[PDB]
Amino acid sequence: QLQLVETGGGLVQAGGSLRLSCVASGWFRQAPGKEREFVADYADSVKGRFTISRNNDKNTVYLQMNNLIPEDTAVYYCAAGQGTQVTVSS
Amino acid sequence: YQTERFTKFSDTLKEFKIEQDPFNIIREFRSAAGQLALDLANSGDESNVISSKDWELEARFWHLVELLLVFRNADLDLDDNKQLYQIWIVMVWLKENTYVMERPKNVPTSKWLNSNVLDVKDKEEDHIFFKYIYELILAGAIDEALEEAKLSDNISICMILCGIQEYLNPVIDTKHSLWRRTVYSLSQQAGLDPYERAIYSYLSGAIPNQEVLQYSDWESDLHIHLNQILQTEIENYLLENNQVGTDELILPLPSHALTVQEVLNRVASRHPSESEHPIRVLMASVILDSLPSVIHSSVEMLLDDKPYLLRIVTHLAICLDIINPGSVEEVDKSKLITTYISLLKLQGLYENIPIYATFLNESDCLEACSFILSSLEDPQVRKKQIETINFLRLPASNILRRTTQRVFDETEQEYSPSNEISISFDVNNIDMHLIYGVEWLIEGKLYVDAVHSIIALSRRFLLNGRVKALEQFMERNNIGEICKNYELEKIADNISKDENEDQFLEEITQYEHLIKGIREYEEWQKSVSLLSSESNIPTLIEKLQGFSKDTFELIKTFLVDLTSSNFADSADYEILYEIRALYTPFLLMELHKKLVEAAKLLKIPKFISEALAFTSLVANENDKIYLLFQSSGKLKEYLDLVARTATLSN
Amino acid sequence: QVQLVESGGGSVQAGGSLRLSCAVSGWFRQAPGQEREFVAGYADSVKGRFTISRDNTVYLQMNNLKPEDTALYYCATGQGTQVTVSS
Amino acid sequence: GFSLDQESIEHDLKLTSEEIFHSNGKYIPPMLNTLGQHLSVRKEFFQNFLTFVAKNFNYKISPELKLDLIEKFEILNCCIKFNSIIRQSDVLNDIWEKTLSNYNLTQNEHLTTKTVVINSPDVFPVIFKQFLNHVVFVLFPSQNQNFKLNVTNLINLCFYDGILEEGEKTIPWFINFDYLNCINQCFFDFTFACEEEGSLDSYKEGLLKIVKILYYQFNQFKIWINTQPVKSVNANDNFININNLYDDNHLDWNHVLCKVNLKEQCIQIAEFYKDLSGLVQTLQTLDQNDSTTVSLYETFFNEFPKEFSFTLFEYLIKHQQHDVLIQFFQESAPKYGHVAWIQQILDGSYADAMNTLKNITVDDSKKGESLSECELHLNVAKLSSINTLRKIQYNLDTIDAEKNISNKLKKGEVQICKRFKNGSIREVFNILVEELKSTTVVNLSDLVELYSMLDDEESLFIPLRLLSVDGNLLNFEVKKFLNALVWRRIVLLNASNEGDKLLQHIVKRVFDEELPKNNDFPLPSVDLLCDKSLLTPEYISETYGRFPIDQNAIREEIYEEISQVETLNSDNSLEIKLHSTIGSVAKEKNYTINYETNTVEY
Repeated sequence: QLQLVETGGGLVQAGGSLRLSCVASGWFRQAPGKEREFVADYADSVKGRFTISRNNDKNTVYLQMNNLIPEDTAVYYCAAGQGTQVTVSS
Repeated sequence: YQTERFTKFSDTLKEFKIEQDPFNIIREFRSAAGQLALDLANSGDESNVISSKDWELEARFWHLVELLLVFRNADLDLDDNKQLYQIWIVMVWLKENTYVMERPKNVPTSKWLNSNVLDVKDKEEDHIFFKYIYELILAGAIDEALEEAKLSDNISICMILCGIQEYLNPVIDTKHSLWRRTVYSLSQQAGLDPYERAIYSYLSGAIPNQEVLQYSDWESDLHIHLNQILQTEIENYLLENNQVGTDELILPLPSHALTVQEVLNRVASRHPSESEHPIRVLMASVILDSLPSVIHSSVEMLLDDKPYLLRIVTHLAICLDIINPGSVEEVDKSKLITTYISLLKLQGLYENIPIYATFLNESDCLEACSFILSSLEDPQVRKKQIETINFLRLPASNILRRTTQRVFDETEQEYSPSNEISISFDVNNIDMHLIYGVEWLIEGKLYVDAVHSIIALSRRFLLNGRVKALEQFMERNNIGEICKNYELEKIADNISKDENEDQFLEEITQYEHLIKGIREYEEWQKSVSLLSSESNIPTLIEKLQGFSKDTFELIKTFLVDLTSSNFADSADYEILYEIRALYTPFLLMELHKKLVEAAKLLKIPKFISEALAFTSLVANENDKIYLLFQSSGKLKEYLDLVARTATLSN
Repeated sequence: QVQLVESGGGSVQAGGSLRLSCAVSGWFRQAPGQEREFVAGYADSVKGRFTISRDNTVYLQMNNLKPEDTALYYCATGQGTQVTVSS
Repeated sequence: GFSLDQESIEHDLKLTSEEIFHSNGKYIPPMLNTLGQHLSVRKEFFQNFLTFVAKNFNYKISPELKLDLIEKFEILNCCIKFNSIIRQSDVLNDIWEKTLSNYNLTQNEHLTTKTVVINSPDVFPVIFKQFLNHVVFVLFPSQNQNFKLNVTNLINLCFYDGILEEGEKTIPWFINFDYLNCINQCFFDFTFACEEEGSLDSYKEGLLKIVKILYYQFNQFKIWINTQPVKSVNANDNFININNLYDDNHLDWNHVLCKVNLKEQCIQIAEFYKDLSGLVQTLQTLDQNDSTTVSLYETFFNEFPKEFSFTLFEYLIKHQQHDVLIQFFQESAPKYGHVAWIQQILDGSYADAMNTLKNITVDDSKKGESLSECELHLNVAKLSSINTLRKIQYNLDTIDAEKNISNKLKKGEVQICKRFKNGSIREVFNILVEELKSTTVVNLSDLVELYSMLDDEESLFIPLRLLSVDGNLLNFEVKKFLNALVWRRIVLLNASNEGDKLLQHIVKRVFDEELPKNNDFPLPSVDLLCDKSLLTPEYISETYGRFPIDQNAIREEIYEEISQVETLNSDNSLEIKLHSTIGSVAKEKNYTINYETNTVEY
């Protein structure tokens, strides 16, 4: 029963920032209706705006999202997660 | 939702069509098979895993196929070896999506608690932590193996993690030629657990003992040939480069890498009861692109079947024809467009648009567009859903024409009994569906090709009950379109406008006149003994029945004869001569039918007699009522029906 | 460069059994005079008596052999192996 | 010889028996009263002896002559018993006897009536007939119950003379005359009781009639068998004369009265009488033609029973289509008349074709209700598909003409032919109004005569169209006389309507409808119109034979109608007045004058 605790999601405005922290108790996205697509290698729709980082030798993943738009409002899941909602209002 | 697997697939396809960015047709395939295997494992009965195991494997294959189609196509002109890159695409799906046992519970605090001083259960607790670490490293868990190696006081395994981290810094570069020959010699030394003995050979590209492979699954079994080719292709190119030197070399390595087919000849031979499963052997055909070679081979041994395979092979071609134009075989394409529309019978109500994305030639020609004329019967839901998918004009003129001409050959047996009765219940139950395809095609310009279908069934009535009278009621259920066909007819140019507009207007007058006589004859027969003793209302109603009939006869005789005599289109005249000759005798008996029921009142005797006696007398000036007896055979019938008035009127 | 090596052919009595092995190295049948026909899917004349199996290897267990099966058998993905059944 | 000597001894016994049947020497006449009963019982007993002794003993017609001589004395004896009942009635009998008295004294002197019954009292039937003739003013004069209560006794007295014929084993002119003159008065009985009927009261005299019908039946059905036997035996028809006159007239009148009596009867009584008495098969059948019911129970059994009824076949001609084809129309009967349209018989039937040809040829004489034949001539033409062209022309012309004529007539669109005034010579106006009012123009026989009536020029114009279309029937003389009368009416109207404007529409209507090409229409002329060479008494009596007016009046009317024009045509102006007109009209039209025969060409 290895777990994946994700936190940091929330509701921001168009142009705001967020910081998703993922601690593996032991980054893909899914929009409302579409299929799970990979976000972070970087997706073509988030290259230059999202930054990924990892602690060397540890099982932790941080995603800093700057310049958020209404096309990034979805549920983010972790993979190596239950899901964390990240909405951006227009 | 979950039950309708096909419906979910259709929705993904529809979204792509609306957009018409091309790699999204297969990515949606990962959201269907996943939620299915999740809906049988999140909550419910545990025995549903016998069917959820089929969904737990159909979703990992769609992940492996998404990296192979984007590498051989999306070659952007950004800032060498194109066949060696397939090994990396095989390692991503072989490492991320693998089985991993969780961390062991009840880990001992200190070491050797039961204490050759250790019991038999001590080397097992040491091998238990040895197998928990020997598995995480094979799946790419460095981030986890690095912490796992430090956590269990398992420092004996950390010396190779950086050696791999040093081998990972050399792989990103794309000396260590001597370090590859020491671990292989370390695999020949005695004194090692079975799990650690297989870990030293897997990283270098060697084959360990068969006792460690017995446990190994035939699916995993494929990583043996994958790591050997990498250890040999780098030593070959590494050898070619010779960036270590001859001295740096110690032992000769099998630098002769084989192909995929020589490796597949051994993975399906070690554990064939599961390595040749129908959902795992599809990855070799993606490297060969032979679509109809795995499904058309299960239709010959009918003496001794899998719906998940037909939905993927057919969905592949709509993408294969799109990924590379004509990548799917043209014979296989039309064979996949036909096998899909036929197998989609239980779900054919919603997929009446997804089959148009790969129209190709089965849709431009009258091939895949004639099957819809077999289900469109009564429900108005499927008739309106086909209006989308950007299909109209000639396709609407080829589905409506294939709907009325394909049932005309089945009524050929309805023209043989020219002098007997027949079974007309099927015609009175299937031709009703033969008028909804034209009534739904509300096109004022495509009205000439369908307005003659009813008149083409007047001769199938023959004697006894007539089918045109019931057909006249189907047209009354959708009249008013005559106003839409008369206004739209003055939009397109026509040369023979003096004969095409006169036949449609005359047929509507005779049919409406026919539908009126049928309802007038149904109200007098349903009268029977109406009004009871108060026949005063009948004394005026029967008077109206006897006037409306004596007028209807002289009027129906003038509508059929209004076709004049000599006309070029005499084929339309030889067919209407019998229907006019068949509506004559039924009228004289209705007045005489007031001598069986209205004979209790001596009032229809002196009236209905002379009214029907002269009905043949004046039927001798307009060319002797033509010869309606010559077109039906009813001559002595008129001679006896009227002759009976000589024993009642006197 | 590739093909098939086959082994296991021979001469048996009517009703006996043989085991054709075929591997790539390093089913069809032809009677004398007639044209080559596919054996194993399975032909109608061998269904229930011949069993095909595969681990690029293919084995054909021929049980209840009859004189009509006397032919040269060839592997395909071979040079031919004679299988003769005497009445 | 021996049978003649025995017959002589029997005749002497018969004379003494006649005296003994009316008076007997041994008995004391003074004792009691007139022993007519004993005088009769004596001869009655002696009759049993005569029968038992003369067992067989038949020679030629001597036994039949003796059996006939028996009824000369046995029948009279049953009258005095009525007298006894009449002696119970007294006042009637005394008034009767006294009347009889005067009768004899006026008829044969002999001291009025003395009830000695000398010479067998044969005059008893003559007295009975005189009394029956006087009862039509004496009792018809008296109430039905009175005369009804009276006639019952005479009925019961007469009905006692048939039980002796079945007792003598019954197997000459005297036998035919023994009871035949009484038929001259028997017919005065039933009516006298039946005319009163239930005396205008049925709910109480139904039984009074049911108790009396027996006497009428027994009189009629028995007296009727004597005629045909006497007639076949006597063969008087030759002489015939007063015997036949009485006989045959009485026979017809009795057939009329026996059938109504058969109708007014109790259930199956006439049916039994029809079977019992083989006579008046038609009157029997009239009672039997489903008078009671159409029930298949009794009717099929009565029907099937006829068997040898050839006569029944004539029954079907009363007023169907039963009797198992009944050999078609009773072997197609004889002259069908209207039954001929029925003789279609679900077949083309050549006779049925001749039948409508017979319907036109039967419109020739005393016909009616042509709308049948009119629709049935068209119908028979349809059934068929020389005579065909003639039939088509007859159908078309007669039908269209009768229709237009009845319409215009009943319509009265054209008010009147002005010239006629107060002339007997022509009641054709009233005859034609009557014809048009009913019976499909009363079959419309005088199609010729119809056109003669002219009231508006438009109504008069058509005639020559029928004349040039279907005028292949009458003689040339008849057709020319028609055309001449027409032209004469035209001239009399055109000289009056200033300008002679009547011909200017007809000369155009005859050429715009193309009548000369399909009709060799003879050209009218002064000589053609003033042509009295076709005026003969035979043609007059043939054409105007319906109206029973003197032919002299019609001849005078026709001579005046001809001479008016013969005098008005001064210098023969009419000639030019026609020639110029017709020739100016038929000029631009494909028409030329054929002065060789006074016709029109092209």
